[PDB]
Amino acid sequence: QYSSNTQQGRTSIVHLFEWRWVDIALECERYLAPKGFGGVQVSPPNENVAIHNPFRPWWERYQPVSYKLCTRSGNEDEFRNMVTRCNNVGVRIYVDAVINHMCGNAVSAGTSSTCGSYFNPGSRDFPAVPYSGWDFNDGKCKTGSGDIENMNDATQVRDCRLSGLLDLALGKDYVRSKIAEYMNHLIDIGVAGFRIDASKHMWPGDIKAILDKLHNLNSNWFPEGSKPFIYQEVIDLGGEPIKSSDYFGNGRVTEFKYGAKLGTVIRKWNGEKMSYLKNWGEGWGFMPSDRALVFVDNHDNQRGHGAGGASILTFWDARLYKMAVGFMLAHPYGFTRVMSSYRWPRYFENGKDVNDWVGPPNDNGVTKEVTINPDTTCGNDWVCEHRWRQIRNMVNFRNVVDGQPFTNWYDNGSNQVAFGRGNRGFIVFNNDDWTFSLTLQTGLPAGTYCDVISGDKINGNCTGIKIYVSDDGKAHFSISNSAEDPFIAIHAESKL
Ligand SMILES: [Ca+2]
Ligand SMILES: [Cl-]
Repeated sequence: QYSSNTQQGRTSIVHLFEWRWVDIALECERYLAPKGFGGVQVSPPNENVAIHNPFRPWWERYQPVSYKLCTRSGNEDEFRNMVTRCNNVGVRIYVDAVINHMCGNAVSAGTSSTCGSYFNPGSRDFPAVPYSGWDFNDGKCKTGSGDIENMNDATQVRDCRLSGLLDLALGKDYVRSKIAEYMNHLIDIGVAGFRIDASKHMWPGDIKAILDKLHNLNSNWFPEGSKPFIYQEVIDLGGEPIKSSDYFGNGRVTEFKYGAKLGTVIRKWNGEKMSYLKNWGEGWGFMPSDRALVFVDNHDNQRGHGAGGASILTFWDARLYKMAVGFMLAHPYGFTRVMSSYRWPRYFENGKDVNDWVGPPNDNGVTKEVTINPDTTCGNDWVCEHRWRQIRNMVNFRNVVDGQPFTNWYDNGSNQVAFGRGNRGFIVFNNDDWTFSLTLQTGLPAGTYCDVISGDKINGNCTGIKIYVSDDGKAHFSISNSAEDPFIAIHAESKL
């Protein structure tokens, strides 16, 4: 469950948040494959409640109605078409598995659902599965409300309703079997793994019992005996009874400490600075590198949901965001996930975004296609961070330097730092309020290299900055503190 099942030479996943299946399919062929992306995390592909107050929020997709593959992203044929076309160009699909719960206990009964399936939350009736009152934790939960009230009590965190979400009885073989049925449907279609939603709210042993029922990966695209990549959403910032390590038996775990700390560092908050990043990883109290799923932001915290945090960097803070993403993709710690977002009309009232609910760009509820502008950015309010040159090129940097040791570290004791990845890549950051001008040991073979942050290599030359590495491995770097992108990155494939 620990292996990503990506192609050799591809090393990141991109979250194409709320994208339609037909658009992801095209994106795999036209962009993700030729740019060396490892795979795509998709939004939950199972049928959910259609919530009209507020108007079709992104979070409706975290309220299941059935396991029919029928959502605003598309239907089953569209989903299957996407997985096939992506696998055929060597780009994997990872499904956001919403398996802790069905929908909110106060949602009205009826057919207000993405495939029109009937459901009755009040009577715990989900006939499209089917689930009944017998399949929920109502009798197991010990709280007065029936909801989670106290996260210091690990039992209620697992057995009670997360914010009123009907809590599936995952201790029951029947429930485990219906969930495995859904996950096996997806595996056989050709998915490579799963982001396990709300993993903290499930017993590690119940997750184990479900994973025991899972097939090996589709044997047309994957070597015999391949296991689904599992990464579990567990928010563990310390000081709680439940720990990320409790989930290591099932797969990788999201390291939410990563983005929280990196955001603080890059913002230069809390007395933190880039020179402190020399021992980034377990040295900062993080989980083992071989278990961490890392990211700067995710779909929750980029809008103040989840554990939120003021320090989180997002596309809204584009300059600092590119630096944080660049550092993450250059550094060997963890398995990397790049966020890809949509714009929404952010509006702050008494500290919070009152539009943090807004779903994807839509025409009266119908998700808008991703249009591609002539400059390769996206239209229709899709942000497409993964298409930003500075991020896309760092995704390839990580591929090129895969397996190479963290080496040749430099810092000025403040916010001017640099490091190499063996003899394959070198990166330089200036986050101080003065110019960084210095000759540094790069560890690289002598030659002329395109800076992949300011430009591209296009057979024979560079469209941005050129760096000249002398016979002894040294090169001069000049970065103004006023630079739009105050970092430079070079690697073996950017050499002329
Ligand atoms: Ca639960
Ligand atoms: Cl996540």
